[PDB]
Amino acid sequence: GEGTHFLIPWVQKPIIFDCRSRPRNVPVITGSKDLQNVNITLRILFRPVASQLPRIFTSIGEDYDERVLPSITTEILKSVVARFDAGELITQRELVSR
Amino acid sequence: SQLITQRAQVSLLIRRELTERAKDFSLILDDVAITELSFSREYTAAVEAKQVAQQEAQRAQFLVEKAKQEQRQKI
Repeated sequence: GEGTHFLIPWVQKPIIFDCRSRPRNVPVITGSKDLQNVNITLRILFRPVASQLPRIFTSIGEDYDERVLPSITTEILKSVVARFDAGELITQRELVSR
Repeated sequence: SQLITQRAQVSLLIRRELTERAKDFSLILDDVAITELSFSREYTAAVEAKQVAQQEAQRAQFLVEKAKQEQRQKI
């Protein structure tokens, strides 16, 4: 956790992570159910799960961003938008965001 | 796809087949791969023209109403 701790050179300095809500913008140009060129931008605050940080720093690495989330957020936006047409993206926007 | 934008199916399909082919070379591949769909100029133009044309049809209906009002004004 946050605070003044200690370490043993035999085990070495622990891995530090940006454990606070950090914004990321995902601008996406995509299609729709009526095949229209939708410009849509998604904005998300990210934290890593603290209890999962050990595991993260094996599979993802010390950088929990740029390796996983670009694919997740970009693909999810396109899969959601493709389930609505150009008009529904606004008139049904509530459901779209859900 | 072109016209068949069934991205749920393309993602499951490429996910399975890429996974099998990755294991062919002792790789682990299990992802959410960003499927892009950029198309040709003529495809894009036809597809946009569809919506442009129907918006123009609605506009023509409004112009007919406008013309009726002008007819009454003139009379």
